[PDB]
Amino acid sequence: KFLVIAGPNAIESEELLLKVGEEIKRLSEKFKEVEFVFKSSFDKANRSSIHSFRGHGLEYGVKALRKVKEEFGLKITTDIHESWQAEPVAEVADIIQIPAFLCRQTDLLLAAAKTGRAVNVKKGQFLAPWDTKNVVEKLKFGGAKEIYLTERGTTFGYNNLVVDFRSLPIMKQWAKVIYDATHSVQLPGGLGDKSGGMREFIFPLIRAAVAVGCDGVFMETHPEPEKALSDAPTALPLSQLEGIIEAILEIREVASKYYETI
Amino acid sequence: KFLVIAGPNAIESEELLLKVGEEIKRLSEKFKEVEFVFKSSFDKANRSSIHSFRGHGLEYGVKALRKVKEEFGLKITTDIHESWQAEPVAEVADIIQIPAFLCRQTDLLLAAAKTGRAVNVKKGQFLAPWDTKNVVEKLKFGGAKEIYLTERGTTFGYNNLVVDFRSLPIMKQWAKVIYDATHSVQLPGGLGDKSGGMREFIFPLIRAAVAVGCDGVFMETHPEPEKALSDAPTALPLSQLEGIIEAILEIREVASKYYETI
Amino acid sequence: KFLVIAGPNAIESEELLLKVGEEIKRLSEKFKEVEFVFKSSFDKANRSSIHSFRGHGLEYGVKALRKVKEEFGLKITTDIHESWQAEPVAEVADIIQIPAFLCRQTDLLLAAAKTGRAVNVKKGQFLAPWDTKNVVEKLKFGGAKEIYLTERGTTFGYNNLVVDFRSLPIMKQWAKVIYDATHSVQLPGGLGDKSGGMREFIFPLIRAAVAVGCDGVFMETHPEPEKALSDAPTALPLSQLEGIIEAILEIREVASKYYETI
Amino acid sequence: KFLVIAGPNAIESEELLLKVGEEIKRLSEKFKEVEFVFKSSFDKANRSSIHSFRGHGLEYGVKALRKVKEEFGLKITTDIHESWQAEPVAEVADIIQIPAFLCRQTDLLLAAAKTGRAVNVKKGQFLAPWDTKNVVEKLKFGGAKEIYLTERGTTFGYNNLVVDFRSLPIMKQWAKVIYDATHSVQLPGGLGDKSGGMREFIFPLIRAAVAVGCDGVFMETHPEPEKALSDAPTALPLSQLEGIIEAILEIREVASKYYETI
Ligand SMILES: O=C(O)[C@@](O)(C[C@@H](O)[C@@H](O)[C@H](O)[C@H](O)COP(=O)(O)O)OP(=O)(O)O
Ligand SMILES: O=P(O)(O)OC[C@@H](O)[C@@H](O)[C@H](O)CO
Ligand SMILES: O=P(O)(O)OC[C@@H](O)[C@@H](O)[C@H](O)CO
Ligand SMILES: O=P(O)(O)OC[C@@H](O)[C@@H](O)[C@H](O)CO
Repeated sequence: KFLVIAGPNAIESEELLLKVGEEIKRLSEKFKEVEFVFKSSFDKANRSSIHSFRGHGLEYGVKALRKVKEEFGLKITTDIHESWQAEPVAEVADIIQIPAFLCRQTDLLLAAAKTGRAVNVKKGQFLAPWDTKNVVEKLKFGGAKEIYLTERGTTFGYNNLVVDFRSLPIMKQWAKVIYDATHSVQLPGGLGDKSGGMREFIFPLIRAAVAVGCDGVFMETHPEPEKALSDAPTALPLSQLEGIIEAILEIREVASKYYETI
Repeated sequence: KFLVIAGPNAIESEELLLKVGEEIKRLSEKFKEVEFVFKSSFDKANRSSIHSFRGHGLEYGVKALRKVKEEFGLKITTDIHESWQAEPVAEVADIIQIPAFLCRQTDLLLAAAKTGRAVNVKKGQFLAPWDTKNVVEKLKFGGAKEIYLTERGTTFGYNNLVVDFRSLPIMKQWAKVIYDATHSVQLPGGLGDKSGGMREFIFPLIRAAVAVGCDGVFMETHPEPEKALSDAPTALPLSQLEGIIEAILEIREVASKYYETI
Repeated sequence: KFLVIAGPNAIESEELLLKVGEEIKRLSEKFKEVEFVFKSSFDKANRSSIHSFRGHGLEYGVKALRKVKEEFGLKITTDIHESWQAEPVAEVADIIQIPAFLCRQTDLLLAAAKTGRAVNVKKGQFLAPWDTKNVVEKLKFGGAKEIYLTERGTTFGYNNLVVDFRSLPIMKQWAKVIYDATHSVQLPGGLGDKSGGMREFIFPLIRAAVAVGCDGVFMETHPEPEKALSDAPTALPLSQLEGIIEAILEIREVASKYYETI
Repeated sequence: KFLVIAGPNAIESEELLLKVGEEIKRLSEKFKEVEFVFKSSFDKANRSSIHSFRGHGLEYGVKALRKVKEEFGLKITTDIHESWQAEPVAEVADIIQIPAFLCRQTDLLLAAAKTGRAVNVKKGQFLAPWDTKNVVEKLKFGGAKEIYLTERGTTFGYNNLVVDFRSLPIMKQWAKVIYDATHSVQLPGGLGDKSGGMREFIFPLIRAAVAVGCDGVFMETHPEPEKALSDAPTALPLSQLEGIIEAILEIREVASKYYETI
């Protein structure tokens, strides 16, 4: 079944996680043919500015995520930034996410693989799609069995990203492919001491992704997007999720017959 | 009414245009909800090598096209390279095509617009999406009424092009958008003396194109791509043209329920 | 000896040409080691906006250029846009310049080559260094003996150019290399319907160019750049030309010892 | 006092370090106007392949570097990859280097600044020159007093980097600037499961850098480049360093007066 990874970008509070988890649960009940994974970062370790919001700590985060998992029965995913975080995070995370800037850090990859959990690596903005085969090679060597590669855009000049959709079938040769719909339209460090984003392109590019063919979509959401303490320019209003999920499934159903084999 | 512009890249010979034109004709009969337009250049005025096939002259070109037109009742389109070719080409071409490298040449556009025919400007590999606004403004000034903007990729490093699908909804603000499925996967000077390409990506990107939303697609075809006198690595096998058309109509029927409003 | 092509971007008035032509003449006598050449276009054939200055016609153009050539004795150079402007323009211009966007237009090259003059091709923003080889091959085929290739930046994302200095030592393998100091720092379409730029980086990159090794510098100047009718943001005040020219000679003096031998 | 940071890329053995160190020591004696810093990584933590050489461990590396410092009295610099490494490395390192892919990891920058040692951040291949201001701001927040920013190229298409020399003047506004002559000509993932490089452009671009104006140069060397355990296609022959350093000082002497005031 198609994978939908969604949640608020950062764990601003567990009240937030619960409110968003409530909607994700409703969506999981409505879309039985979709595997929903709740995502939220316990820490924003790569913010452009030392003044920006980071989070409330790994432990608080794991606790908030566990609360969502137990209250709504949803699978969880969160990212790690240094090797020691793999083990404590694997306690609650079904899927351990590896940040794009850190996609080549061997030890971080081996540490995630060692937990036995699934691993999803965001493709670096500096990495060519063919260069991802080696990334999968490290994770396999380390013992990983469920492996994902996420498309989140490529460096195109300064403060801008372009999505080379050719990367979807190329990467599918070595792993399941996830399309990060929110960060692919993000304009890196575009707002001075923060990054920007163009929400108007989120939906059309998602349509493109499922038309080309991928195994899932990653999309951040928030009850009040403009108020998000991280990635404000990109979060999708909670109410828009249902409509976009519906479109995804409908487009996939008519295009899947044309997806290239192997 | 979806627009499909197809045909052999260059006017290699009468037999070529006729063999393709009849296949195009047959398709125009089966897919009545589509508006077909026959394409073919009478001269490749910008090859890499001085030893590469260019054409059999403008006279032999306008003549060969008139044959396909009067024999199959198909609309016609071909590209002009210098101001003077505007009037003489317009005698057969319903749509005058402006080369990618020339999208900024004021007079060429001005001349094509005066002929009263439809103008289709290919976006330059060096042009940003929002910069097409000035291109449309010129053509209107010159009296053009039916204006098209064609997406054919953007310079991404050396000998490579990427398709920034954000350009479709951006250029649609001031003109109808066509997606060039063949040149968008072309590798500029990829072979030193001649350009290269990756046919394996033509179809997947066409699918993204229509899922995103465009008014039509541009496809170059040939009975045996391998033997094409130019763009051989990008030409689509004439026998695959039907399956592709049917695929996009199916995808378009479903995706159109979601195209944003401009 | 070292080549320095300077002058107003556009022939705004022979008054301007002569005024600048005055200062150039002066520097031409002070730097007997340098080979000066007056440059100016009679028509900006590729402006972004239909409402932007273009010039006063090829007639008034070739006219003013002669007035400067006969009164100051300086060589002249100007750019052609269509094949029919070669023969006529080749009357006053010592070196025929081929615009960047038109660097692959075969007939335009062959046209400038037949006139017997020297041809200076602006390297396309979409062209790789090694691909200029064929550009020269066309000129040699057309009868050109004195061929130049001018580095003027490469497409780096949208509305931005980057100078890949590796190009100097690569293109030098088959033609004399000139570095365009003014347009290498321009921002294409940076002002909406007008191009922008930042003159703050012109001198620094000039030093880089001579340090790396090139045969000449191309830099447009103007009495009051702020009032220029074209490429205003990239015009060097007239009073700074002397200093920059002195700097170039000193750096070339010390660095030439290391230029890689071809 | 121009900074020349040089040494073998990785600590292949304590023996290789003393061999290169003996030479760095010789150069520090011949060029007393230059400040030399010996560099070598105790771990290549971001190799493309799980099969490539990484190193002999932090303990062994710190011991190897301390032997060089003690025996030759040279300053030492090496890079770190996780926060816990800062302190032990600070025991020997005069300058703590931050890898390019990790230039935005807040905790690693803070760990390095907290040691009280100088910090040199390699500018990420995805970072715009102006984005480095926040980098410096994080370092000052962490307590760093001596800060460096190193230019090592920018992502240009796939498997290729380009040096935007406009970054030198830009970054100089916030910190001292170093030009990495070795990695700026590196070709990311170019060799499949390894990276390639164009050594032929190393010297040319170093000349450019000093011509433009920087505070120092970074150059990796090796007695037998072909046999280096990492970045082999970019290591300079140990015997060629002297000639290059001499050229640097010569070009810097003349160019220095033209350096614009920040
Ligand atoms: O030497 C030249 O005149 C010129 O640099 C051409 C240049 O003058 C024009 O391209 C000019 O920069 C352009 O027309 C400005 O466009 P606006 O966006 O309307 O400002 O030669 P190129 O072919 O390298 O661009
Ligand atoms: O501090 P800024 O520039 O907004 O950086 C945003 C990133 O932290 C953010 O995109 C993160 O990578 C994803 O959640
Ligand atoms: O000479 P090559 O590099 O093959 O390209 C020739 C061009 O005329 C051709 O690509 C044209 O632009 C498209 O049909
Ligand atoms: O050959 P590969 O494994 O790609 O290594 C690339 C290097 O740039 C990387 O290991 C590191 O930056 C070395 O200095």
